[PDB]
Amino acid sequence: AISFDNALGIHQHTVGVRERNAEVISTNIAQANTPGYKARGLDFAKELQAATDKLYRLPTQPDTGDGNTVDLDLERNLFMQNQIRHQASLDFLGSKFKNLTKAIKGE
Amino acid sequence: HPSRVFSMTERPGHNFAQGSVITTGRDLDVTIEGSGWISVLDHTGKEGLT
Repeated sequence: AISFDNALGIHQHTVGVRERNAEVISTNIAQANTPGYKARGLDFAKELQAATDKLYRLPTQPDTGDGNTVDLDLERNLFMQNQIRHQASLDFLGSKFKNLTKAIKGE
Repeated sequence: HPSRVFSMTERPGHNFAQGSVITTGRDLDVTIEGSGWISVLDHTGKEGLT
């Protein structure tokens, strides 16, 4: 054993997925006013399987002739949650090397 | 959820009740007693009721 795949766990992939998720939410907020755009959601378990997709969000309310299915209340909350979890993933993956370096150097 | 309902203003019809009659004593003044129309043709030529 003793390999980076096992030392880092899955925290090496989660940081990437949280970046992709943040990009999609940023797209949804920007495309909220453009008619005909369908809100895109990212399935977390899919990138989990890709580590070891880009779906559509069904609206809770009807459109108003635009056909745009973006709820700005939902997007802000989902962007806040993703950003908080992204920082935790950096903390988890960052400490993997800090412990790894301390084991090797002994100091 | 069925929460958004638009409303549009439209003309459902017209009021066809008899108008106010003005007695003028002029020979060439005519008013329709009760319901009825006068058929006339406009500038283009298409006939219509007045």
